[PDB]
Amino acid sequence: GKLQDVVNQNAQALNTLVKQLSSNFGAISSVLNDILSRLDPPEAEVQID
Amino acid sequence: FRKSNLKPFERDISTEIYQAGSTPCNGVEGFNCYFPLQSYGFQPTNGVGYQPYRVVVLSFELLHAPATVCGPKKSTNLVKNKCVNFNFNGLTGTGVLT
Amino acid sequence: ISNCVADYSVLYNSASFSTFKCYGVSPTKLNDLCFTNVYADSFVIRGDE
Amino acid sequence: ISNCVADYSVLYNSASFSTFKCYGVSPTKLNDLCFTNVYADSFVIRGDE
Amino acid sequence: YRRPREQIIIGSLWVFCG
Amino acid sequence: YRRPREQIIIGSLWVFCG
Ligand SMILES: *[C@@H]1O[C@H](CO)[C@@H](O[C@@H]2O[C@H](CO)[C@@H](O)[C@H](O)[C@H]2NC(C)=O)[C@H](O)[C@H]1NC(C)=O
Repeated sequence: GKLQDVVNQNAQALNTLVKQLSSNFGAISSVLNDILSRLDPPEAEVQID
Repeated sequence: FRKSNLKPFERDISTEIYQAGSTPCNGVEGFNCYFPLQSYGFQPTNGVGYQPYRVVVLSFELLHAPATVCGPKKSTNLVKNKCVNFNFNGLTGTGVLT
Repeated sequence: ISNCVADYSVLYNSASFSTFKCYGVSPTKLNDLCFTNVYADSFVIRGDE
Repeated sequence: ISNCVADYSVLYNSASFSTFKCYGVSPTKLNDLCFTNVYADSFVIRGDE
Repeated sequence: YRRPREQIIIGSLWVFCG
Repeated sequence: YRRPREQIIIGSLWVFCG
């Protein structure tokens, strides 16, 4: 378990980091391509920021 | 006249008399009982602020269903095993299609 | 509106509309974008409103 | 009228006033509203006036 | 009503409820 | 008299002058 817990913790950290890519964070969508393909640059700057 | 603000995208048809005052209206207008609907006044000599404007509101939504409404963009041939920019019903992105 | 090819570009350059304001989408960029449904609400509104 | 507590609900519900017209304010919404100064002008006006 | 973001990708969360 | 909007927020700009 001492060896397996390190692997489990690292996998959990990586999984959380990956899951964080699907959060709006206040923008209109979590996908950057959708923001780029829906809004003009001046409006898309806020969502990208 | 209404009891509370509308929720977004809500429609109300009921013409019940608003009971603004403490006196019950009992379904008939009178003291503190006003008709919920009001008539507009539009004349050819009315000012621009009172001129009637014919307005339309367009709304779009995607429900991970078939893309029924699309644009006049013309589709092209299919390319495999090459790093290309795909666009499947708006699924904009890049990658290798195999 | 469903199951039909749309064309918002002609509506854009028709120049017969006093106000053309879009929120969450770019007037010149939804021409090549797809949606499942489109809702059109119509009514008559006073000038100051 | 100042530096006191008013009560417009009883005046609205008194049902003894022939005309109760409010301009720029809702008669049933100023109960929870506060004003710095209140001016009361009283006189006699003909029925047709 | 207010619909979940999972069921709507591009549209607004609020839907017709009148 | 008439007062600027910077001094009165809710009430009418016109004030008593009689
Ligand atoms: C669908 O029909 C039902 C049945 O009439 C409606 O339910 C009524 O709704 C009103 C106001 O919301 C209530 O006063 C009634 O008590 C409800 N029941 C009945 C049996 O009338 C419902 O509102 C309708 N929904 C839509 C969207 O039209």
